[PDB]
Amino acid sequence: SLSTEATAKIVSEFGRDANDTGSTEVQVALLTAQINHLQGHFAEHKKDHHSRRGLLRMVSQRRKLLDYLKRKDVARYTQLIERLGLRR
Amino acid sequence: SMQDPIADMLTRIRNGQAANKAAVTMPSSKLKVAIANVLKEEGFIEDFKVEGDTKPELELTLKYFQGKAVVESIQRVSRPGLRIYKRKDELPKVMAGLGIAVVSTSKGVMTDRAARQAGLGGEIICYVA
Amino acid sequence: MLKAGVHFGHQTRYWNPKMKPFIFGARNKVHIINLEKTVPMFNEALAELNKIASRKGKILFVGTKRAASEAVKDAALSCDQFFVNHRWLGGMLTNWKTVRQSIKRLKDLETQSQDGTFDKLTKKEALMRTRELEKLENSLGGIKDMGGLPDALFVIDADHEHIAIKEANNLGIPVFAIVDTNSDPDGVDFVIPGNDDAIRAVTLYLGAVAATVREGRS
RNA sequence: CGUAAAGCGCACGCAGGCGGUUUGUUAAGUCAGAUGUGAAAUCCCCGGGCUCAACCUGGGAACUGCAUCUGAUACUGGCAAGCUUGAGUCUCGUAGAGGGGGGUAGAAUUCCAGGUGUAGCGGUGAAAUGCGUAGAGAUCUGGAGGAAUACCGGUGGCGAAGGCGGCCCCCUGGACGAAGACUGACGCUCAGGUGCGAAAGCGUGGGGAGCAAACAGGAUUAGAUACCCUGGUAGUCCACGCCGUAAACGAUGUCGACUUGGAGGUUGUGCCCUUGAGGCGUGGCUUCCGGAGCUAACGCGUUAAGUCGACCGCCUGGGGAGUA
RNA sequence: AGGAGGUAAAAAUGCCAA
Repeated sequence: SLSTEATAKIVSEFGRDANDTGSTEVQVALLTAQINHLQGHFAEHKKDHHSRRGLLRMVSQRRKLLDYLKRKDVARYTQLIERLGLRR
Repeated sequence: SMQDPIADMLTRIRNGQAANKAAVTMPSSKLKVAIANVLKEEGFIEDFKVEGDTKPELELTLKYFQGKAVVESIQRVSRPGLRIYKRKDELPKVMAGLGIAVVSTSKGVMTDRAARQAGLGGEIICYVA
Repeated sequence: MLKAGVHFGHQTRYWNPKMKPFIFGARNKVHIINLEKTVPMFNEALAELNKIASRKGKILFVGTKRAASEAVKDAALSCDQFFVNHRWLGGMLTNWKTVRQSIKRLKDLETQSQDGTFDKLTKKEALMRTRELEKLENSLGGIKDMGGLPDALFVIDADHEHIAIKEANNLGIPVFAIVDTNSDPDGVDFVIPGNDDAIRAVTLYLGAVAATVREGRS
């Protein structure tokens, strides 16, 4: 679901303030909060191919933002992935 | 994906004549106003206006002689998938002279006849038949 | 200036969008034509047909619509001019070298029946010719007095009589159509916007085109 | 490249290609001038010499090229600071056969046990095979089992496509609307690559009412290894793997911009008199008709097959052959 | 203007070129 309670902690933890729901670092932390969340959902089913496509959009949405941020603001790019534990 | 607003300008011009409209309004530019000068001095249009401050909408004004369009046919040549530049002596000519060809030279956005008389080539933007 | 209490408009949604130069919506969603653009163009037309009236030009009138045929018969003989008030004959102007052959057939049977052979050989077949006559009397009405092609053509409904406007534009004939909002005003040269399904509306245009062409026949 | 040969079944996506807008810088691309060379002959030009011609010769032109230097800076590119209209996020909500999982209900068929009851039933163009006096079929009560969800239901809704229909819960994708806020071009497309992909098949293990390839019998027929009749196994069902094809078809790739209208469907939303099946708007999606235009025509026609732009796929007479 | 039910046993082929 990624409830209104759930996201409001994420935008405060990463944004320039609580009104800054638009930043690159905010959106990536929103996606990794949800990509990790549905890993529990996509274990017992494993054959729901429909809603799996919405996860692959959330993956590819995350991948395009990191490549933008790495091209832009390298100091924060190597700040986020060690704040999240991703990128291989 | 509006990846060429210059071709969008002429396609607004071309469809604007076929629909017998009065004006055609489009987002402004540095290059689009530079082309619209060359048509205005040529008499292909009436005077334009750049309406806006931060979201600038350039508007135009069409011309018709009898019922026919003043612009016969206008088509872009150096498209963003294939850009064409020519020298001074290998400049083109539209309608064997009596059609214009707005070119882009290092000295500015000039006509076919002007930059040949000024003696320099450049980027051939579009022909106006 | 309200010249009379009807010019307004008709057809209420069946509007040709090429009459967007003169429209106005209403409560019943009808397209009203405003007078401020047609009454100069109405007075444009009344001057332009007096220019050809001075040439002693033949002006022909058309339009039936079951309720306009009555005064077109009246306004044509009001000055001197010509008219087709009944059901129009498709191909009479661009094939005038074949409708003249029935005009010549009319003026035989109009002459002989009005005095002479209406009894001489067969009484039943004499009723055949006067059954032939009166249907030819209305179809070829005031055309038999003209001879040759007209010079202009005053139409009261563009949509209904669309054959003639296409027929007259095949030749060099400047036409004059009272147009309704549903028709297309392209073949007509001197377009006149206004209502044409009210009887009181038609007597304005027919009364104006008759009295003006009387002034033009000086 | 709708139907003549040709849009990958559909999607995501790396390399590749293309990119809004404002300012500055550089000057790679590009343009200008000059030098160097671009062998001569040959071609071309203006000339000359063999009686002319072919042949021979003088000068120019050319060699469309690359390299250098000085420049020019619109445009493209590189770099730096932006901006918001492109994309994206967040808040409140709406609609839905979107998906996965687990329950659950009624009608019906078949079957099983019996009650009553009596000679046919069933089927067909007609009949027969079959079934029935061991008591069928008809009827009533009861029980089991599987599969599918009447009515609603509609060119209605949803999904990238395939596809999806009782009801309920749980997990869960996506779209859309209104008023604000934020990030600042983060975009489009996509070879190879990866993923989904009807039905039928295949593998294992269950399930098996109905239906029905094969198969058998009866007819039919010249024959009928067919339609039709009576049966009837695989199969259809479920769980998990595989196959990867369809007239996988609006026979129409994806994205964006622009260009007359009209009648509806569906789902939001604002205002107004809710004052009653409203009135005027403003969005998304969808069906039919039709103008300009286009088209070989038929027809498409703001959801284009119109007018253009960016990338990708593919076609080059028919067969042989989508075969070796 | 709207709407319901009913309505065929099998039946093949015709030389080559003009």
